[PDB]
Amino acid sequence: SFWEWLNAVFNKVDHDRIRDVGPDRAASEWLLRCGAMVRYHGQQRWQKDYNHLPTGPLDKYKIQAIDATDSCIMSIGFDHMEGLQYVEKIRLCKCHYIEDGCLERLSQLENLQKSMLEMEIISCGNVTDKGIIALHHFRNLKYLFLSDLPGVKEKEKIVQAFKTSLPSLELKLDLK
Ligand SMILES: [Mg+2]
Repeated sequence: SFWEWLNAVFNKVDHDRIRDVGPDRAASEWLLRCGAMVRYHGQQRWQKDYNHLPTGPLDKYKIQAIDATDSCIMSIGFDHMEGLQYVEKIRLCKCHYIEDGCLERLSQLENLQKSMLEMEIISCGNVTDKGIIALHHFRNLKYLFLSDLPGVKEKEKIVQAFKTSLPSLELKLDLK
């Protein structure tokens, strides 16, 4: 379908673009065009409107935080994350296209494993226990907030999983 193609092309990585402007800028473009926001290291204010992204020095701005709320990001769009070195915070909220496979894909990016400190996943209806468990690879994670994830059926086992795998993790659960 047309809408399927559209979502796919919103997400697809253009490697030429990564070459031309660097990973952080290319990923900023992906996020904003898909209804997400980013905040750079060194900045208080967030980037929220695509057309207002900095023109700036080549590859100077580095993503520190991502807030994807009511966003169409999914699956291979996360390949934009591969070259990002400094991402510390990610919120996924009302991301209706995200699945366990998205979280798996994220969890396997070594660059994110090294940097990630805080994650929030809220009202993403497809996400299950499998996808949450994958996040244990984010070995430096200090805070994880899960809310309104109807696919997460075994919260107690998640609590115990993280207790051993990430003993210093602050886990906040707003789950039925
Ligand atoms: Mg948004």
